[PDB]
Amino acid sequence: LPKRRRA
Amino acid sequence: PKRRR
Amino acid sequence: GTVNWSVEDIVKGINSNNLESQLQATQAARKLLSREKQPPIDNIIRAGLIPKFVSFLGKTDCSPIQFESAWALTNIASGTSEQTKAVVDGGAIPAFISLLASPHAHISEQAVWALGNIAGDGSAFRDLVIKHGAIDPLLALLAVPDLSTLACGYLRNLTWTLSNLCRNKNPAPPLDAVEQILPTLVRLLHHNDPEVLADSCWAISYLTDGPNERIEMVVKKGVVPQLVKLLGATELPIVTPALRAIGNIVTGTDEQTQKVIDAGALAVFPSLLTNPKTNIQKEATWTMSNITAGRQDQIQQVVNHGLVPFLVGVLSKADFKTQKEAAWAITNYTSGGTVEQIVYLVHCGIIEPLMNLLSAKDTKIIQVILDAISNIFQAAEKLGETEKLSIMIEECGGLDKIEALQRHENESVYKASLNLIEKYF
Repeated sequence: LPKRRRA
Repeated sequence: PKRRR
Repeated sequence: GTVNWSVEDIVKGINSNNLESQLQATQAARKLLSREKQPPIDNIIRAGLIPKFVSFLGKTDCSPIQFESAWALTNIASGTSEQTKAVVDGGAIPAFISLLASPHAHISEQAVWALGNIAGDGSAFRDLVIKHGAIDPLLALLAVPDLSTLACGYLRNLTWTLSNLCRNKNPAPPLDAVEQILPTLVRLLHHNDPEVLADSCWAISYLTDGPNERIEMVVKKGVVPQLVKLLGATELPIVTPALRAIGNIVTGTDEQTQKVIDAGALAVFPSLLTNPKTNIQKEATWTMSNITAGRQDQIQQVVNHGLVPFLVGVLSKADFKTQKEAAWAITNYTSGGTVEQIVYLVHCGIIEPLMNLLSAKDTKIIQVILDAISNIFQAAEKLGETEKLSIMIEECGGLDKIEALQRHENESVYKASLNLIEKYF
Protein backbone atom coordinates (compact mmCIF):
# COMPACT_ATOMS: atom_id res chain seq x y z
CA LEU A 1 0.00 0.00 0.00
CA PRO A 2 2.61 2.66 0.83
CA LYS A 3 4.98 1.57 -1.96
CA ARG A 4 4.31 -0.28 -5.21
CA ARG A 5 6.75 -1.86 -7.63
CA ARG A 6 5.73 -2.00 -11.28
CA ALA A 7 6.00 -5.64 -12.44
CA PRO B 1 -13.91 9.10 27.27
CA LYS B 2 -13.09 8.75 23.54
CA ARG B 3 -10.13 6.52 22.60
CA ARG B 4 -8.11 7.30 19.46
CA ARG B 5 -5.63 5.02 17.67
CA GLY C 1 16.98 -8.45 -26.84
CA THR C 2 17.09 -6.74 -23.43
CA VAL C 3 16.24 -9.84 -21.35
CA ASN C 4 18.44 -10.89 -18.41
CA TRP C 5 21.42 -8.56 -18.89
CA SER C 6 24.16 -8.48 -16.29
CA VAL C 7 24.58 -5.25 -14.32
CA GLU C 8 28.04 -5.05 -15.89
CA ASP C 9 26.55 -4.94 -19.39
CA ILE C 10 23.95 -2.38 -18.33
CA VAL C 11 26.72 -0.14 -17.06
CA LYS C 12 28.71 -0.52 -20.29
CA GLY C 13 25.69 0.51 -22.36
CA ILE C 14 24.74 3.44 -20.13
CA ASN C 15 28.34 4.73 -20.19
CA SER C 16 28.54 4.47 -23.99
CA ASN C 17 28.47 7.78 -25.86
CA ASN C 18 25.42 6.47 -27.73
CA LEU C 19 21.84 7.47 -26.84
CA GLU C 20 20.37 4.38 -28.47
CA SER C 21 22.84 2.09 -26.68
CA GLN C 22 21.91 3.98 -23.48
CA LEU C 23 18.22 3.39 -24.18
CA GLN C 24 18.66 -0.35 -24.67
CA ALA C 25 20.72 -0.66 -21.49
CA THR C 26 18.14 1.39 -19.53
CA GLN C 27 15.38 -0.86 -20.76
CA ALA C 28 17.49 -3.87 -19.75
CA ALA C 29 17.74 -2.34 -16.25
CA ARG C 30 13.98 -1.78 -16.17
CA LYS C 31 13.38 -5.46 -16.97
CA LEU C 32 15.79 -6.58 -14.22
CA LEU C 33 14.06 -4.24 -11.75
CA SER C 34 10.61 -5.49 -12.79
CA ARG C 35 11.20 -9.23 -12.44
CA GLU C 36 8.99 -11.24 -10.11
CA LYS C 37 11.63 -12.33 -7.60
CA GLN C 38 14.34 -10.36 -5.81
CA PRO C 39 15.06 -7.42 -8.16
CA PRO C 40 18.75 -6.43 -7.83
CA ILE C 41 18.08 -2.93 -6.48
CA ASP C 42 21.26 -2.56 -4.40
CA ASN C 43 23.44 -3.82 -7.24
CA ILE C 44 21.99 -1.15 -9.54
CA ILE C 45 22.46 1.53 -6.88
CA ARG C 46 26.01 0.35 -6.18
CA ALA C 47 26.79 0.51 -9.91
CA GLY C 48 26.16 4.26 -9.65
CA LEU C 49 23.28 4.19 -12.16
CA ILE C 50 20.81 6.52 -10.39
CA PRO C 51 22.30 9.85 -11.54
CA LYS C 52 22.32 8.58 -15.15
CA PHE C 53 18.68 7.49 -14.89
CA VAL C 54 17.85 10.87 -13.40
CA SER C 55 19.58 12.69 -16.27
CA PHE C 56 17.64 10.55 -18.76
CA LEU C 57 14.37 11.85 -17.27
CA GLY C 58 15.22 15.22 -18.82
CA LYS C 59 15.72 13.93 -22.36
CA THR C 60 12.62 15.47 -23.93
CA ASP C 61 14.08 14.58 -27.33
CA CYS C 62 13.89 10.85 -26.51
CA SER C 63 10.58 9.91 -24.85
CA PRO C 64 11.36 6.16 -24.69
CA ILE C 65 14.43 6.68 -22.48
CA GLN C 66 12.40 9.04 -20.26
CA PHE C 67 9.90 6.22 -19.81
CA GLU C 68 12.41 3.42 -19.18
CA SER C 69 14.41 5.52 -16.69
CA ALA C 70 11.18 6.64 -14.95
CA TRP C 71 10.09 3.01 -14.60
CA ALA C 72 13.55 1.90 -13.40
CA LEU C 73 13.64 4.67 -10.77
CA THR C 74 10.06 3.94 -9.69
CA ASN C 75 11.08 0.39 -8.88
CA ILE C 76 14.22 1.41 -7.02
CA ALA C 77 12.05 3.90 -5.05
CA SER C 78 9.57 1.09 -4.24
CA GLY C 79 12.14 -0.52 -1.95
CA THR C 80 13.53 0.23 1.52
CA SER C 81 13.85 3.76 2.89
CA GLU C 82 17.54 3.70 2.01
CA GLN C 83 16.74 2.73 -1.59
CA THR C 84 14.08 5.45 -1.86
CA LYS C 85 16.57 7.93 -0.41
CA ALA C 86 19.13 7.05 -3.11
CA VAL C 87 16.54 8.08 -5.71
CA VAL C 88 15.72 11.33 -3.91
CA ASP C 89 19.44 12.05 -3.37
CA GLY C 90 19.95 11.81 -7.14
CA GLY C 91 17.64 14.79 -7.68
CA ALA C 92 14.71 12.70 -8.90
CA ILE C 93 11.94 14.74 -7.24
CA PRO C 94 11.94 17.87 -9.42
CA ALA C 95 12.71 15.74 -12.47
CA PHE C 96 9.58 13.63 -11.89
CA ILE C 97 7.45 16.71 -11.21
CA SER C 98 8.56 18.12 -14.57
CA LEU C 99 7.44 14.88 -16.23
CA LEU C 100 3.90 15.33 -14.86
CA ALA C 101 3.40 17.78 -17.75
CA SER C 102 4.62 15.32 -20.41
CA PRO C 103 2.40 14.99 -23.53
CA HIS C 104 2.93 11.23 -23.28
CA ALA C 105 0.35 9.72 -20.96
CA HIS C 106 2.41 6.63 -20.14
CA ILE C 107 5.31 8.89 -19.06
CA SER C 108 3.28 11.29 -16.89
CA GLU C 109 1.69 8.20 -15.32
CA GLN C 110 5.10 6.73 -14.50
CA ALA C 111 6.14 10.03 -12.88
CA VAL C 112 2.92 9.96 -10.82
CA TRP C 113 3.80 6.42 -9.74
CA ALA C 114 7.39 7.31 -8.78
CA LEU C 115 6.26 10.30 -6.70
CA GLY C 116 3.75 8.02 -4.94
CA ASN C 117 6.62 5.75 -3.85
CA ILE C 118 8.75 8.68 -2.71
CA ALA C 119 5.90 10.29 -0.75
CA GLY C 120 4.92 6.86 0.57
CA ASP C 121 8.25 6.51 2.36
CA GLY C 122 7.21 8.78 5.21
CA SER C 123 6.44 12.27 6.41
CA ALA C 124 9.77 13.90 5.49
CA PHE C 125 9.79 12.78 1.84
CA ARG C 126 6.04 13.40 1.59
CA ASP C 127 6.59 16.99 2.72
CA LEU C 128 9.63 17.33 0.44
CA VAL C 129 7.59 16.25 -2.59
CA ILE C 130 5.01 18.86 -1.54
CA LYS C 131 7.66 21.59 -1.19
CA HIS C 132 8.95 20.85 -4.73
CA GLY C 133 5.45 21.74 -5.94
CA ALA C 134 3.94 18.36 -6.83
CA ILE C 135 0.34 19.06 -5.81
CA ASP C 136 -0.64 21.61 -8.51
CA PRO C 137 0.43 19.48 -11.51
CA LEU C 138 -0.95 16.28 -9.97
CA LEU C 139 -4.35 17.90 -9.43
CA ALA C 140 -4.24 19.40 -12.92
CA LEU C 141 -4.19 15.87 -14.38
CA LEU C 142 -7.59 15.31 -12.74
CA ALA C 143 -9.15 18.61 -13.85
CA VAL C 144 -11.53 17.06 -16.39
CA PRO C 145 -15.35 17.32 -16.53
CA ASP C 146 -15.76 13.56 -16.17
CA LEU C 147 -13.21 11.23 -14.52
CA SER C 148 -14.59 8.36 -16.63
CA THR C 149 -12.75 9.71 -19.69
CA LEU C 150 -9.38 9.00 -18.06
CA ALA C 151 -7.70 5.64 -18.52
CA CYS C 152 -8.53 3.44 -15.57
CA GLY C 153 -4.95 2.45 -14.62
CA TYR C 154 -3.94 6.10 -14.87
CA LEU C 155 -6.73 7.29 -12.54
CA ARG C 156 -5.94 4.51 -10.04
CA ASN C 157 -2.29 5.55 -9.95
CA LEU C 158 -3.17 9.21 -9.42
CA THR C 159 -5.62 8.36 -6.63
CA TRP C 160 -3.02 6.18 -4.91
CA THR C 161 -0.31 8.85 -5.13
CA LEU C 162 -2.67 11.52 -3.75
CA SER C 163 -3.47 9.16 -0.86
CA ASN C 164 0.25 8.94 0.00
CA LEU C 165 0.37 12.75 0.13
CA CYS C 166 -2.37 12.48 2.78
CA ARG C 167 -0.63 9.67 4.64
CA ASN C 168 1.46 9.63 7.88
CA LYS C 169 1.70 11.73 11.05
CA ASN C 170 4.37 13.34 13.21
CA PRO C 171 3.80 15.57 11.48
CA ALA C 172 0.49 15.30 9.64
CA PRO C 173 0.53 16.79 6.12
CA PRO C 174 0.61 20.62 5.89
CA LEU C 175 -2.88 22.05 6.45
CA ASP C 176 -2.74 24.04 3.21
CA ALA C 177 -1.81 20.91 1.22
CA VAL C 178 -4.73 19.02 2.77
CA GLU C 179 -7.13 21.87 1.88
CA GLN C 180 -5.78 21.91 -1.65
CA ILE C 181 -6.23 18.14 -2.12
CA LEU C 182 -9.60 17.62 -0.40
CA PRO C 183 -11.99 18.82 -3.16
CA THR C 184 -10.42 16.39 -5.63
CA LEU C 185 -10.50 13.61 -3.05
CA VAL C 186 -14.23 14.28 -2.55
CA ARG C 187 -14.73 13.87 -6.30
CA LEU C 188 -12.72 10.62 -6.40
CA LEU C 189 -14.78 9.25 -3.51
CA HIS C 190 -17.79 9.44 -5.86
CA HIS C 191 -16.08 7.66 -8.77
CA ASN C 192 -17.37 4.18 -9.68
CA ASP C 193 -14.06 2.24 -9.82
CA PRO C 194 -13.54 -0.10 -6.82
CA GLU C 195 -9.78 0.55 -6.59
CA VAL C 196 -10.20 4.34 -6.83
CA LEU C 197 -12.90 4.13 -4.15
CA ALA C 198 -10.62 2.01 -1.93
CA ASP C 199 -7.66 4.38 -2.16
CA SER C 200 -9.93 7.46 -1.76
CA CYS C 201 -11.26 5.94 1.45
CA TRP C 202 -7.69 5.21 2.58
CA ALA C 203 -6.79 8.87 2.00
CA ILE C 204 -9.80 10.04 4.03
CA SER C 205 -8.91 7.57 6.77
CA TYR C 206 -5.43 9.09 6.97
CA LEU C 207 -6.79 12.64 7.07
CA THR C 208 -9.24 11.83 9.90
CA ASP C 209 -6.52 10.10 11.93
CA GLY C 210 -5.61 13.07 14.13
CA PRO C 211 -6.98 15.86 16.39
CA ASN C 212 -10.54 17.22 16.07
CA GLU C 213 -9.46 20.07 13.82
CA ARG C 214 -8.17 17.61 11.20
CA ILE C 215 -11.39 15.58 11.43
CA GLU C 216 -13.40 18.78 11.02
CA MET C 217 -11.65 19.68 7.74
CA VAL C 218 -12.95 16.41 6.29
CA VAL C 219 -16.42 16.40 7.85
CA LYS C 220 -17.04 20.00 6.70
CA LYS C 221 -16.56 18.76 3.11
CA GLY C 222 -19.77 16.74 3.50
CA VAL C 223 -18.28 13.30 2.77
CA VAL C 224 -19.79 11.40 5.74
CA PRO C 225 -22.91 10.20 3.81
CA GLN C 226 -20.73 8.88 0.99
CA LEU C 227 -18.47 7.12 3.54
CA VAL C 228 -21.53 5.46 5.10
CA LYS C 229 -22.68 4.31 1.66
CA LEU C 230 -19.24 2.79 1.02
CA LEU C 231 -19.40 1.21 4.46
CA GLY C 232 -22.11 -0.97 2.92
CA ALA C 233 -20.08 -2.00 -0.14
CA THR C 234 -19.67 -5.67 -1.02
CA GLU C 235 -15.93 -5.24 -1.62
CA LEU C 236 -13.85 -5.78 1.54
CA PRO C 237 -11.03 -3.53 0.22
CA ILE C 238 -13.58 -0.68 0.26
CA VAL C 239 -15.33 -1.51 3.55
CA THR C 240 -12.00 -1.71 5.40
CA PRO C 241 -10.83 1.90 4.87
CA ALA C 242 -14.40 3.31 4.89
CA LEU C 243 -14.88 1.77 8.35
CA ARG C 244 -11.49 3.03 9.50
CA ALA C 245 -12.43 6.58 8.43
CA ILE C 246 -15.80 6.37 10.15
CA GLY C 247 -14.14 5.02 13.30
CA ASN C 248 -11.64 7.90 13.22
CA ILE C 249 -14.40 10.46 12.88
CA VAL C 250 -16.28 9.23 15.96
CA THR C 251 -13.12 9.75 18.03
CA GLY C 252 -13.89 13.45 17.55
CA THR C 253 -16.48 15.75 19.15
CA ASP C 254 -20.04 14.64 19.89
CA GLU C 255 -21.15 16.91 17.07
CA GLN C 256 -18.82 15.12 14.62
CA THR C 257 -20.10 11.75 15.87
CA GLN C 258 -23.66 12.95 15.29
CA LYS C 259 -22.94 13.48 11.58
CA VAL C 260 -22.03 9.78 11.35
CA ILE C 261 -25.26 8.79 13.15
CA ASP C 262 -27.35 11.24 11.09
CA ALA C 263 -25.93 9.72 7.91
CA GLY C 264 -27.37 6.30 8.76
CA ALA C 265 -24.19 4.52 9.87
CA LEU C 266 -25.79 2.57 12.72
CA ALA C 267 -28.02 0.58 10.34
CA VAL C 268 -24.88 -1.08 8.90
CA PHE C 269 -23.57 -2.33 12.22
CA PRO C 270 -25.69 -5.53 12.51
CA SER C 271 -23.66 -6.80 9.53
CA LEU C 272 -20.33 -5.27 10.61
CA LEU C 273 -20.56 -6.66 14.16
CA THR C 274 -21.10 -10.17 12.75
CA ASN C 275 -18.74 -9.80 9.78
CA PRO C 276 -16.70 -12.96 9.07
CA LYS C 277 -13.51 -10.90 8.73
CA THR C 278 -12.17 -10.52 12.30
CA ASN C 279 -10.56 -7.14 11.62
CA ILE C 280 -13.91 -5.71 10.46
CA GLN C 281 -15.65 -6.92 13.64
CA LYS C 282 -12.81 -5.50 15.71
CA GLU C 283 -12.89 -2.04 14.06
CA ALA C 284 -16.68 -1.96 14.09
CA THR C 285 -16.70 -2.72 17.82
CA TRP C 286 -14.02 -0.10 18.51
CA THR C 287 -16.17 2.35 16.55
CA MET C 288 -19.21 1.39 18.68
CA SER C 289 -17.15 1.98 21.83
CA ASN C 290 -16.58 5.59 20.77
CA ILE C 291 -20.24 6.04 19.96
CA THR C 292 -21.25 4.73 23.40
CA ALA C 293 -18.80 7.23 24.91
CA GLY C 294 -21.05 9.95 23.52
CA ARG C 295 -24.22 11.70 24.71
CA GLN C 296 -27.23 9.93 26.19
CA ASP C 297 -29.24 10.73 23.06
CA GLN C 298 -26.47 9.04 21.05
CA ILE C 299 -26.46 6.00 23.33
CA GLN C 300 -30.23 6.02 22.74
CA GLN C 301 -29.76 5.71 18.98
CA VAL C 302 -27.51 2.70 19.58
CA VAL C 303 -30.41 1.24 21.59
CA ASN C 304 -33.02 2.12 18.94
CA HIS C 305 -30.98 0.49 16.18
CA GLY C 306 -31.04 -2.75 18.13
CA LEU C 307 -27.28 -2.76 18.56
CA VAL C 308 -27.12 -3.72 22.22
CA PRO C 309 -27.88 -7.39 21.54
CA PHE C 310 -25.08 -7.31 18.93
CA LEU C 311 -22.68 -6.00 21.57
CA VAL C 312 -23.82 -8.78 23.89
CA GLY C 313 -23.10 -11.17 21.00
CA VAL C 314 -19.55 -9.93 20.44
CA LEU C 315 -18.86 -9.97 24.19
CA SER C 316 -20.12 -13.59 24.28
CA LYS C 317 -18.09 -14.87 21.34
CA ALA C 318 -15.49 -13.12 19.20
CA ASP C 319 -11.74 -12.87 18.74
CA PHE C 320 -10.25 -11.70 22.06
CA LYS C 321 -9.14 -8.32 20.71
CA THR C 322 -12.74 -7.72 19.59
CA GLN C 323 -14.15 -8.83 22.96
CA LYS C 324 -11.84 -6.26 24.54
CA GLU C 325 -13.28 -3.47 22.37
CA ALA C 326 -16.75 -4.73 23.34
CA ALA C 327 -15.82 -4.47 27.02
CA TRP C 328 -14.78 -0.86 26.38
CA ALA C 329 -18.07 -0.18 24.59
CA ILE C 330 -19.95 -1.47 27.62
CA THR C 331 -17.93 0.52 30.19
CA ASN C 332 -18.38 3.70 28.15
CA TYR C 333 -22.09 2.93 27.79
CA THR C 334 -22.44 2.39 31.57
CA SER C 335 -20.49 5.58 32.37
CA GLY C 336 -22.54 7.89 30.21
CA GLY C 337 -25.93 6.22 30.14
CA THR C 338 -29.18 6.93 31.96
CA VAL C 339 -30.54 4.47 34.51
CA GLU C 340 -33.16 3.21 32.03
CA GLN C 341 -30.44 2.64 29.40
CA ILE C 342 -28.25 0.78 31.88
CA VAL C 343 -31.15 -1.41 33.03
CA TYR C 344 -31.88 -2.25 29.38
CA LEU C 345 -28.29 -3.49 29.03
CA VAL C 346 -28.90 -5.97 31.84
CA HIS C 347 -32.19 -7.09 30.27
CA CYS C 348 -30.29 -7.84 27.04
CA GLY C 349 -28.11 -10.30 28.90
CA ILE C 350 -24.90 -8.32 29.40
CA ILE C 351 -24.06 -9.77 32.82
CA GLU C 352 -23.15 -13.37 32.04
CA PRO C 353 -20.69 -12.72 29.14
CA LEU C 354 -19.16 -9.85 31.14
CA MET C 355 -18.51 -12.22 34.05
CA ASN C 356 -17.07 -14.92 31.78
CA LEU C 357 -14.42 -12.48 30.58
CA LEU C 358 -13.12 -11.93 34.12
CA SER C 359 -11.15 -15.15 33.69
CA ALA C 360 -9.00 -13.48 31.03
CA LYS C 361 -5.24 -13.16 31.48
CA ASP C 362 -5.33 -9.46 30.54
CA THR C 363 -5.15 -6.92 33.35
CA LYS C 364 -6.62 -4.03 31.36
CA ILE C 365 -9.87 -5.74 30.33
CA ILE C 366 -10.47 -6.87 33.92
CA GLN C 367 -10.22 -3.27 35.14
CA VAL C 368 -12.59 -2.29 32.33
CA ILE C 369 -15.17 -4.94 33.25
CA LEU C 370 -14.91 -4.15 36.97
CA ASP C 371 -15.72 -0.51 36.20
CA ALA C 372 -18.77 -1.57 34.21
CA ILE C 373 -20.04 -3.73 37.08
CA SER C 374 -19.55 -0.78 39.40
CA ASN C 375 -21.50 1.48 37.05
CA ILE C 376 -24.31 -1.05 36.73
CA PHE C 377 -24.56 -1.42 40.52
CA GLN C 378 -24.72 2.39 40.82
CA ALA C 379 -27.80 2.48 38.59
CA ALA C 380 -29.21 -0.44 40.58
CA GLU C 381 -28.82 1.48 43.86
CA LYS C 382 -30.98 4.30 42.47
CA LEU C 383 -33.68 1.67 41.95
CA GLY C 384 -33.08 -0.21 45.20
CA GLU C 385 -32.44 -3.38 43.23
CA THR C 386 -28.85 -4.08 44.24
CA GLU C 387 -29.68 -7.50 45.73
CA LYS C 388 -31.40 -8.68 42.53
CA LEU C 389 -28.24 -7.76 40.60
CA SER C 390 -26.01 -9.45 43.18
CA ILE C 391 -27.91 -12.71 42.72
CA MET C 392 -27.61 -12.57 38.93
CA ILE C 393 -23.87 -12.17 39.31
CA GLU C 394 -23.78 -15.00 41.86
CA GLU C 395 -25.83 -17.39 39.72
CA CYS C 396 -23.62 -17.16 36.63
CA GLY C 397 -20.39 -17.72 38.56
CA GLY C 398 -19.47 -14.05 38.67
CA LEU C 399 -19.06 -13.78 42.44
CA ASP C 400 -16.47 -16.58 42.38
CA LYS C 401 -14.44 -14.59 39.87
CA ILE C 402 -14.73 -11.23 41.63
CA GLU C 403 -13.89 -12.72 45.04
CA ALA C 404 -10.83 -14.44 43.58
CA LEU C 405 -9.73 -11.12 42.06
CA GLN C 406 -9.19 -9.68 45.54
CA ARG C 407 -6.04 -11.82 45.55
CA HIS C 408 -4.85 -10.48 42.18
CA GLU C 409 -1.27 -9.38 41.40
CA ASN C 410 -2.38 -5.78 40.78
CA GLU C 411 -3.34 -2.89 43.05
CA SER C 412 -6.17 -1.44 40.95
CA VAL C 413 -7.72 -4.86 40.29
CA TYR C 414 -7.67 -5.97 43.94
CA LYS C 415 -9.06 -2.64 45.18
CA ALA C 416 -12.05 -2.62 42.81
CA SER C 417 -12.82 -6.27 43.57
CA LEU C 418 -12.68 -5.93 47.37
CA ASN C 419 -14.83 -2.80 47.07
CA LEU C 420 -17.49 -4.69 45.09
CA ILE C 421 -17.62 -7.57 47.59
CA GLU C 422 -17.53 -5.32 50.67
CA LYS C 423 -20.48 -3.26 49.39
CA TYR C 424 -22.81 -5.61 47.49
CA PHE C 425 -21.73 -9.13 48.47
